[PDB]
Amino acid sequence: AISFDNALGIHQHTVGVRERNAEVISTNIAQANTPGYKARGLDFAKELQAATDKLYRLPTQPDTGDGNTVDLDLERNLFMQNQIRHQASLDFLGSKFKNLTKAIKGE
Amino acid sequence: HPSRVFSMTERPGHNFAQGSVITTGRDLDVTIEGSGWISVLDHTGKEGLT
Repeated sequence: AISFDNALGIHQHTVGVRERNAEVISTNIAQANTPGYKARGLDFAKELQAATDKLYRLPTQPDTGDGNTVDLDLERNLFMQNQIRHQASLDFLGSKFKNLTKAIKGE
Repeated sequence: HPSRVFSMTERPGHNFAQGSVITTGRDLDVTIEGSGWISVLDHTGKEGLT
């Protein structure tokens, strides 16, 4: 054993997925006013399987002739949650090397 | 959820009740007693009721 795949766990992939998720939410907020755009959601378990997709969000309310299915209340909350979890993933993956370096150097 | 309902203003019809009659004593003044129309043709030529 003793390999980076096992030392880092899955925290090496989660940081990437949280970046992709943040990009999609940023797209949804920007495309909220453009008619005909369908809100895109990212399935977390899919990138989990890709580590070891880009779906559509069904609206809770009807459109108003635009056909745009973006709820700005939902997007802000989902962007806040993703950003908080992204920082935790950096903390988890960052400490993997800090412990790894301390084991090797002994100091 | 069925929460958004638009409303549009439209003309459902017209009021066809008899108008106010003005007695003028002029020979060439005519008013329709009760319901009825006068058929006339406009500038283009298409006939219509007045």
